Amino acid sequence: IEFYGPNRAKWLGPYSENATPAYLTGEFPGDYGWDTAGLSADPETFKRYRELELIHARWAMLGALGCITPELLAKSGTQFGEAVWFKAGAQIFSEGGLDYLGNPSLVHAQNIVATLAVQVILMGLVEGYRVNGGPAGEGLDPLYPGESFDPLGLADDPDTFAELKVKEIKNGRLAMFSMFGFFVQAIVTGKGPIQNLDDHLSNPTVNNAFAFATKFTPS
Amino acid sequence: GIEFYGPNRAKWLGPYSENATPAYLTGEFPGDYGWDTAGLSADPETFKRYRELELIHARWAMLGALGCITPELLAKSGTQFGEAVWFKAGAQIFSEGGLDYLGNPSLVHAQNIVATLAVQVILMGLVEGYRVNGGPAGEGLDPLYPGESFDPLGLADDPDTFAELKVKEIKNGRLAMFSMFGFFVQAIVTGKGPIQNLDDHLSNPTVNNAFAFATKFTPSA
Amino acid sequence: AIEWYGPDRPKFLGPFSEGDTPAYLTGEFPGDYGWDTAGLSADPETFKRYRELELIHARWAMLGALGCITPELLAKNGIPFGEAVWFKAGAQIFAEGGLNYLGNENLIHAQSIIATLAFQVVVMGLAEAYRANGGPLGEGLDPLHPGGAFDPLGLADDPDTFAELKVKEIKNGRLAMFSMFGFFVQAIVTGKGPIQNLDDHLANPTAVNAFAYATKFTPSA
Ligand code: CHL
Ligand code: CHL
Ligand code: CHL
Ligand code: CHL
Ligand code: CLA
Ligand code: CLA
Ligand SMILES: CC1=C[C@H](O)CC(C)(C)[C@H]1/C=C/C(C)=C/C=C/C(C)=C/C=C/C=C(C)/C=C/C=C(C)/C=C/C1=C(C)C[C@H](O)CC1(C)C
Ligand SMILES: CC1=C[C@H](O)CC(C)(C)[C@H]1/C=C/C(C)=C/C=C/C(C)=C/C=C/C=C(C)/C=C/C=C(C)/C=C/C1=C(C)C[C@H](O)CC1(C)C
Ligand SMILES: CC1=C[C@H](O)CC(C)(C)[C@H]1/C=C/C(C)=C/C=C/C(C)=C/C=C/C=C(C)/C=C/C=C(C)/C=C/C1=C(C)C[C@H](O)CC1(C)C
Ligand SMILES: CC1=C[C@H](O)CC(C)(C)[C@H]1/C=C/C(C)=C/C=C/C(C)=C/C=C/C=C(C)/C=C/C=C(C)/C=C/C1=C(C)C[C@H](O)CC1(C)C
Repeated sequence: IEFYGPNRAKWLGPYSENATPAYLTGEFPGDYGWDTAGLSADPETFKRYRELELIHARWAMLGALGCITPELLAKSGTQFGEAVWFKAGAQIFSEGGLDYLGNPSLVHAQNIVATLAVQVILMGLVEGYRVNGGPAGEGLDPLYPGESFDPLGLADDPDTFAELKVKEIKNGRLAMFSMFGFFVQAIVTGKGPIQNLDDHLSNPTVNNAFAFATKFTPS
Repeated sequence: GIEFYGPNRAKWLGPYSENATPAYLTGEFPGDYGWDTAGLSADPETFKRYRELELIHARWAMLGALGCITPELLAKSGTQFGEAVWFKAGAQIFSEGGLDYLGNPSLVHAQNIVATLAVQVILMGLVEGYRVNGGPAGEGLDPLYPGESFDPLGLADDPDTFAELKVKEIKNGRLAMFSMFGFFVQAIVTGKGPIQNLDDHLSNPTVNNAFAFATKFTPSA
Repeated sequence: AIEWYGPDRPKFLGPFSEGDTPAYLTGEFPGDYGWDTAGLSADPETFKRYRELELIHARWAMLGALGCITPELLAKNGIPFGEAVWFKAGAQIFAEGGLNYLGNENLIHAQSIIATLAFQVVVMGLAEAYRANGGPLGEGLDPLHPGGAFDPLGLADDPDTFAELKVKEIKNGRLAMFSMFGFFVQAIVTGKGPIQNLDDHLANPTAVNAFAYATKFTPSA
């Protein structure tokens, strides 16, 4: 299998050759020939949508691992203020600060305002460096800089770098799908990801999604 | 000083923006800070339609922000309205005694919302079909800045400052669009007026900020 | 006025539509009224995918606008089957005896949503992927109007009335999408069925309209 060129991994299986647009030749990672809605025909808009997709994928990978990690560590012995991800933000206003791993001498943050301000300053600097350029690299690729990210030297050998690119964007698309799934499983249940996983693996017949199929009914 | 046209101008990321601006945003249009990071307006006709959408959104949001601030300021100054808060000012047509304009019963005294909406549909369809095509207030004109019936004070003359006034219009319009989005979301999550939220944030800014309402729309219930 | 093509055609603003209708909307497609005020379809590839998406939305909306009215239309005659509204029709799967088609117990009467869901996933993925690519009835043809076994009654010939029925299909489909969005929001705001809303409007139009439910989503907080 080759993930580039004319014959590649395609989203409708072995019969999708009518569904391929002309502009999706496959010179970029993760090209499956899926623009049947046709929003990415302009090549500059194709560039912008590709960098949008890759940074959404990377942030959703970080967000998926952050959705699953403290909830899994809640049953491994350590206990936090709140373990689910949709209440993991509200532990500021609880009395006794935001302990990081539950230990009161780790972070112990009571102020969300200065936390958001420090985050806004540092994140504005990081994203301005990411789009324009800065001290950890001035002019490079907009999506794959090198020489300070991947310092371990695994970005060389451009065929396995291409395989690493398509693997990165596929793991990221899976994590984006699962982040959307986390959002809707938050809104229709109110219980967390691995809490709903235990709810499914306890008895999967009734405790599938259709247990909450009548929640948002109108009156 | 700082300019807003040309190859170098005021940009969206500020000093860290010389690599950030796209190629198609060369800066001949008012409000070109180079923020098209999603590439929505790469085609120039899409860019033209989006400029028209942005400017008409800008003018309507300026009118809307002034109309959301005005009866609340007049109520906190002197005037007993029917309901001066803007997201409950619609139902004054159902106040069983009329919609008094400045709170006085000698004013417009509206009681039928269907006739009010219907004459609004008639007048708004007429005026917007005039805006896109032409009519009694100018036939062949610029679809965004007509002039000579919408400049009776002659401020579009000396066009080097008419470009500055175009940038001032789009900047107060984008600030009013941002403020109307803030009005909408503040109405949703606080339930009080923007001036009531301003008085709340001026009283105790440490807990009358947004983070006190962060647990309101919780996913548990 | 007897044409739906060419440079002169029926348009979405009527006589107010000369300053509209840009250069890439030429009237060459069924249903061209010059409505591209947002400018979303400048690229003809983007325009082609938007036309395909609009017409399959039109077909599914004409299916939906009739499939939502017929349960209440047979509840008009008095055939009782669990529930007649469409937005609370799925929960009849989870009834004491399951969802019945026409209420008579020797009919479909299925109980498990997951098994018929899996069957729907497999046959609809196969059918829609045959729609996009091609299968046992025509491999490479129009992605819009295949014909062949899709026209067993011979209405695809004589291409002028084929184009006329194309305009008829997209017009009834746009009316159906408008109706289905209206169905969605009449379900959201009112919480009753659309035919029940029609009975309530015909019983009392002046006080029971949408403006009666205008104060429902007011954020109290
Ligand atoms: C040959 C069979 C085959 C078919 C039919 C598909 C088709 C699909 N692939 Mg796939 N693939 C197939 C084989 C293969 N794929 C792939 C690789 C990929 C990738 C990388 C991706 C896909 C994706 C997709 C999906 C895109 C369509 C969509 O967005 O859903 C639209 C249709 C629906 C959503 C209908 C489903 C709804 C349900 C039936 C009804 C339920 C309604 C609810 C009640 C909700 C209603 C809400 C109410 C309250 C208003 C779809 C499931 C994409 C994806 O995962 O997108 C999600 C994607 O990223 N495929 C490979 C490897 C080369 C294949 C090999 O054979
Ligand atoms: C030098 C630093 C500098 C930086 C980093 C920026 C960057 C920015 N400028 Mg900018 N500017 C800068 C200097 C200058 N600007 C301008 C002129 C302008 C203008 C006219 C505009 C901007 C705008 C913007 C924004 C565009 C990106 C965006 O929309 O944010 C997106 C990212 C965020 C919003 C992240 C922040 C959110 C927060 C960290 C997360 C909080 C989460 C909440 C709890 C919510 C989560 C709960 C959920 C469930 C609801 C961004 C904040 C635009 C703007 O205001 O858009 C809003 C705009 O119109 N700038 C000038 C004058 C020449 C500058 C001079 O130096
Ligand atoms: C198009 C702009 C427009 C906006 C933003 C509003 C705003 C509102 N009106 Mg209002 N109206 C508008 C047009 C008109 N109204 C009325 C007459 C009434 C009456 C009689 C009533 C209202 C009420 C309301 C409120 C609904 C309560 C609610 O759900 O709050 C939650 C939602 C928000 C706070 C924000 C909603 C904005 C939205 C989510 C985003 C903006 C999208 C645009 C509205 C869509 C664009 C419209 C297009 C078609 C032009 C809401 C704040 C009710 C009210 O205030 O009573 C308590 C009410 O009884 N309106 C007429 C006829 C004269 C209008 C014609 O132009
Ligand atoms: C795709 C079209 C489709 C639509 C519009 C719906 C709609 C609905 N189903 Mg549903 N279904 C649909 C397909 C299917 N359903 C089911 C099986 C069930 C069951 C078992 C149940 C439902 C129920 C419901 C209702 C949830 C009540 C509610 O939350 O009101 C709020 C929502 C509205 C008022 C409609 C608002 C419209 C929406 C926001 C915009 C529409 C765009 C969608 C987001 C896109 C559709 C999804 C795509 C990806 C396929 C809701 C109206 C439940 C019910 O009726 O009891 C209350 C229920 O128990 N459905 C199957 C399996 C056979 C489907 C496959 O085709
Ligand atoms: C999602 C469905 C959908 C889609 C993809 C399209 C797509 C298209 N239409 Mg169609 N149309 C639709 C629904 C749709 N329309 C409906 C419901 C109506 C009746 C009101 C019409 C009436 C109509 C006319 C009269 C004409 C078109 C034309 C066009 C083309 C250019 C306009 C454009 O860029 O639209 C792009 C549209 C979208 C990308 C869809 C975005 C959907 C957003 C979310 C809607 C948001 C608005 C609001 C929130 C909901 C409705 C509010 C209120 C009206 C109730 C394009 C192929 C023109 C053309 O060239 O003819 C072929 C033309 O002359 N359409
Ligand atoms: C095919 C179009 C269509 C039709 C026939 C209906 C019919 C109906 N709707 Mg629905 N509706 C529609 C589209 C439609 N709607 C759409 C697109 C929306 C989203 C904006 C809504 C949102 C909506 C709500 C939220 C409610 C209704 C309600 C109603 C009922 C009373 C009428 C009313 O309050 O007006 C409401 C009409 C609108 C909000 C817009 C419809 C625009 C139509 C097409 C124009 C009608 C012209 C009219 C006769 C005269 C207008 C003034 C004139 C001088 C130009 C009635 C059964 C109410 C109900 O259930 O009453 C019991 C109710 O609560 N509708
Ligand atoms: C492809 C295509 C094609 C055709 O043509 C058309 C269409 C269809 C349009 C397209 C599609 C698209 C799509 C699907 C999209 C989607 C997206 C997403 C989902 C995203 C997410 C995304 C997501 C994301 C980012 C996420 C993120 C996350 C994060 C940061 C984190 C978070 C968190 C955490 C954990 C921690 C704590 O506790 C809390 C919080 C804070 C919460
Ligand atoms: C640039 C860019 C770039 C990249 O590429 C992409 C992206 C990101 C997408 C983009 C962005 C965008 C944005 C930002 C948007 C936003 C907007 C808005 C906010 C608007 C508003 C807008 C808004 C508006 C108009 C508003 C208006 C308003 C009004 C009239 C109001 C009225 C009123 C009043 C007076 C009061 C009373 O009692 C009632 C009412 C009735 C309520
Ligand atoms: C043209 C233009 C132009 C400018 O420039 C721009 C703009 C403005 C953007 C544009 C516009 C657009 C629009 C209007 C859109 C809309 C759309 C829609 C509404 C769709 C729907 C669409 C819709 C649809 C498909 C629907 C479908 C439906 C269905 C299937 C249903 C089903 C059902 C039934 C039977 C019954 C049962 O019991 C349940 C259920 C399941 C519920
Ligand atoms: C394909 C083919 C081919 C071959 O060749 C032949 C054949 C076979 C013949 C063909 C077939 C065809 C078909 C199937 C058709 C169908 C159609 C439809 C269903 C439509 C609907 C359609 C439908 C529609 C429009 C609808 C509409 C509606 C409207 C306006 C209104 C509504 C409403 C509303 C809103 C609300 C209230 O409360 C109620 C009402 C009043 C009710």
